[PDB]
Amino acid sequence: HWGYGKHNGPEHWHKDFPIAKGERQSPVDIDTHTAKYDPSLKPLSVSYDQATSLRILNNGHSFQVTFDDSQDKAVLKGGPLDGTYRLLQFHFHWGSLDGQGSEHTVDKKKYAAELHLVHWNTKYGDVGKAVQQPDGLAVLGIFLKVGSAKPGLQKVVDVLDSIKTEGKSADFTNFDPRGLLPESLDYWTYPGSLTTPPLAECVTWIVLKEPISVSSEQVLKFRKLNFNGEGEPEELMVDNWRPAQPLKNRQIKASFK
Ligand SMILES: [N]S(=O)(=O)[C]C1234B567B89%10B%11%12%13B85%14B%1158B%12%11%15B%139%12B%1061B%12%112C5%153B%14874
Ligand SMILES: [Zn+2]
Repeated sequence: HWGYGKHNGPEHWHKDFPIAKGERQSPVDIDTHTAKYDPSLKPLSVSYDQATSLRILNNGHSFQVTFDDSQDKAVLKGGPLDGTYRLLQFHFHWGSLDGQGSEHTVDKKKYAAELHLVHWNTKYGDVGKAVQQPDGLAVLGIFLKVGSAKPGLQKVVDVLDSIKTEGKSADFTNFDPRGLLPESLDYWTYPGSLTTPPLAECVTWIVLKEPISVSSEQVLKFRKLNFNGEGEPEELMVDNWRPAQPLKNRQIKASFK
């Protein structure tokens, strides 16, 4: 294999992963006028002070920064969630140009990119078990628009030349993901899925309303990555986003008025 191209992209994924046509697929369009403010939703608790980043990896579909998830060091709680969710990794989706790249949309607006911080529910013990449960994962989604640089992203940007092609990884210690967060933790939430194969319907989505700004130079560096492995014909890693999927009567809830 799956990818993002004509012959292996999102419109093909259902053949290997029939849940692609399921009842709670992601991403979705967030219709801001229809999302209901839910005064019972709690503030989101993001505790990243003790995060331990390990590696940065080009997996042929994105790049990811991986964390030590063997203890409760970087956890998401509160908001719509019951219990504690450990940060495993973050990665991005982005476009070939600034007018596309996000997976979620807001009133049909596409952002230039979308950051996903993937967490798993500690009551299932490991991520592989969590992916088999309807409340197994919590993904914090953050939109990126192009304007001013995000200083906390620069450390990531600057090592991407060392992981150009599928396969490649590098040490990436002491990275603080707090530097990627917007001011506000106001959010929308809904029950959904992974947005890449296996498309498992295991995710509570928490999508922040406030985008972060990144510079054109920062996103340009994303666009120099390659989908291909070294030695294979060069295919820029761009447009690695799944389009919005049918909502199927799910309710999107807002934490804010
Ligand atoms: N856009 S997404 O659904 O967060 C991608 C991932 B992260 B890892 B494993 B974890 B699960 B599979 B692998 B990357 B693909 C799915 B989730
Ligand atoms: Zn993702």
